[PDB]
This record gives sequence, structure tokens and C-alpha cells, in this order.
Amino acid sequence: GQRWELALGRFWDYLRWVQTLSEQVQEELLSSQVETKLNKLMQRTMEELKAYKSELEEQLTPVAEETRARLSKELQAAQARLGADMEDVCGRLVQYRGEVQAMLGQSTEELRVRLATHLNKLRQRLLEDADDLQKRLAVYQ
Repeated sequence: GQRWELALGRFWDYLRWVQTLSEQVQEELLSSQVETKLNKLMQRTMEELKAYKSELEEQLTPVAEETRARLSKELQAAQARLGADMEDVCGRLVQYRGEVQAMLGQSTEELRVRLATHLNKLRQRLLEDADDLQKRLAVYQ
């Protein structure tokens, strides 16, 4: 398991707890603690990923520059897909905080159900985009 995969694993571990939407989660969500921690976990994932990309590129047996730039761009695509998935996670959690803050004490049940439905979809993308990224990195080296 590469460093970036472990970093993504810590992102997953925290996201999974957040999705329970317990009252403890709601506490740390409305205090912006959740969006702060998820942002850091996301950044460390992308940083490790960037550095790990540079690693494989240097150990790559030389090839025609055209293929070199294509595989590079193919990996930036998968790299960008993962990044967008995580950013979207943080976003919907920020949005939820803003909505509750504007709800003046009414029931957040329906908001939490819609949030869970959206996190489940974003979650599905991260599995897919992360898997494709792992495959494209392996064939790389």
C-alpha cells in the first residue's frame, strides 16, 4: 500500500464516521471541525499522490516523448478525478452546515437524509476513481 493510498484510507475512515451523522458528528460538523479535518486529509492525499507520481516518472524506462506526455496526461486526468471527488465531499458538508445554521431550530432530518444520499454517490465515485488511479499507476511502472 503506497503512501497516498494510506492517506486516502484515513480520509475514508473519517468520512465513514461523518456519514453516520450522529449527534457527535453534527456537533463537530456545525463547529467546522469536520470540514477542517477532511480538507487536511484531502490535501495530504493529493500531496502524497503528486510526489508518488514524480517518483514513478523518474524510474520509468525512457520512451518516446509523445507516449511519455500522454501517459502523464492520462494520469493527471485520474489524479484530477480523485481530487474533485474529495473536494466535492468537503463542499457538501460545508453546504450542510450553512443550511442548518439558517434553519432556526427546525428538524434537520430531511436535510440529513439528502446529505447521506449525496455522500453515498460521491463515495461511489471515490471508489471508482481511486481504483482506476491505482490501476493506471501500476501499469505505469
